[PDB]
Amino acid sequence: AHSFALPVIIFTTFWGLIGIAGPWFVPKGPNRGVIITMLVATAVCCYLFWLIAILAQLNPLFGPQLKNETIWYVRFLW
Amino acid sequence: TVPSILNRMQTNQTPPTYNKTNKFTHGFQNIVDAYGIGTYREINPAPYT
Amino acid sequence: LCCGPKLAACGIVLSAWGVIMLIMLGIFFNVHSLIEDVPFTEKDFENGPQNIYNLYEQVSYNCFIAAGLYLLLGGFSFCQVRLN
Repeated sequence: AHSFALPVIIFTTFWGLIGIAGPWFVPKGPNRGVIITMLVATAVCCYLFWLIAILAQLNPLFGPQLKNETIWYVRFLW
Repeated sequence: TVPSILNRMQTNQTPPTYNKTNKFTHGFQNIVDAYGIGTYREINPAPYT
Repeated sequence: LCCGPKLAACGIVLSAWGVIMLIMLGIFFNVHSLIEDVPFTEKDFENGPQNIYNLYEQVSYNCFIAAGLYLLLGGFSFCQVRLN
């Protein structure tokens, strides 16, 4: 069993630090502007996609349709 | 040893669009340029591409 | 035989990919004795869950056999590229 709150805490911290703290720890070379852009854009794109994937699975309206042999197999597997 | 002095003129013709690229970003700039060359001092989409 | 280094090189890539996939697949069958859930079970299925474990063990063995052939293929293709 899982809660939703904890996944959010762990992945929000992970991607948050990357997009928030990451830019603080960047070389002073000519690519500084590019590196910061990538750090933030990456964290936002990746976090959003995951957040959708997990939220879409909350409060489900229906479960899966499994085949009889599959149902049996799971009963004695998990 | 002629002084060879290069003096700026009142720039007033459309200048070329120069985006500094490197071994990594050059490829991304090209797929942008394939669609078109941005307006002078346009926001370069490549860093987000 | 030479066969052309361009084709021997392709064999090396196919062989390496195959060995990686076949070993990993065989493990998955052996561990979850599963997502694939296609071990070709009997239609006359009785109340014996151990029969399903045994089927997966057979599938796993077959996976490692196929990997062995890819190991032999990679060996041969490798020497062809070195000699070519």
